[PDB]
Amino acid sequence: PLAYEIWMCIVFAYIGVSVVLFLVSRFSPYEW
Amino acid sequence: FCYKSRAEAK
Amino acid sequence: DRGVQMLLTTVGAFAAFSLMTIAVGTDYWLYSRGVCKTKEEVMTHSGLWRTCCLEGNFKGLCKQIDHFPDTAEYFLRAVRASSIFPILSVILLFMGGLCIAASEFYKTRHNIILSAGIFFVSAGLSNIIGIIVYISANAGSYSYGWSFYFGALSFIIAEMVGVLAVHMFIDRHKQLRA
Ligand SMILES: CCCCCCCCCCCCCCCC(=O)O
Ligand SMILES: CCCCCCCCCCCCCCCC(=O)O
Repeated sequence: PLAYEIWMCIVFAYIGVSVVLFLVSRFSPYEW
Repeated sequence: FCYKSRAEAK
Repeated sequence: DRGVQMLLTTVGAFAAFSLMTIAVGTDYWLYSRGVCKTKEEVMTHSGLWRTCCLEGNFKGLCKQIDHFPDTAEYFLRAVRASSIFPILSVILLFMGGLCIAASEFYKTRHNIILSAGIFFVSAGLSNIIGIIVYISANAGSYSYGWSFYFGALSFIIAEMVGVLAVHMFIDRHKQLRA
């Protein structure tokens, strides 16, 4: 149903979203 | 984070 | 261990920077079918900047890809022409490496490690927008070559090194408050 490049970029997007959510959620010392 | 940082000056 | 963490972070940065620079300079992004040198269609190599003729009478002969052979389409054509997204990824990776370097000397600042993390993560996002733009503009058989996959591996490594940097900064500030 979806092309190969869509699947590839879904994996990339998954990695990116996970990393950014980790950063924005647990970098500020003012919440530790 | 920058805002809360500058506040820590208090 | 701090030591192993720092070494792994540093090695990671160099690998990512080198891979993305190789990819953005080499020409094996899309193995397709086209013309080696315009004033007979054969396999072509292609890259971000120039296309090359493999398997052709004029093997090895390469010509600058003709970006710009509907402002919306003009914008995509411009972004793909001046590959700002891929090149910006290289720049951000370089800046991040400088920060990780300046962690060793001029230490105790604790905010340069966070800066390295932000740069590495941002480099990954720029890389991915670059891939999407490239894949979309190359739609106007085929196969992706090893320079494309070098670009992808740069993205993954950059994200991993970004996690390491943020984690190291967290550990620093935790030790300070311990
Ligand atoms: C995170 C969601 C899970 C999705 C992971 C699916 C990975 C699929 C990778 C591409 C394989 C399918 C595309 C065809 C490739 C081909 O033609 O050889
Ligand atoms: C949740 C993460 C899942 C990750 C899944 C990745 C599995 C790899 C599959 C490889 C298929 C690649 C297809 C090659 C396409 C081509 O010929 O260019």
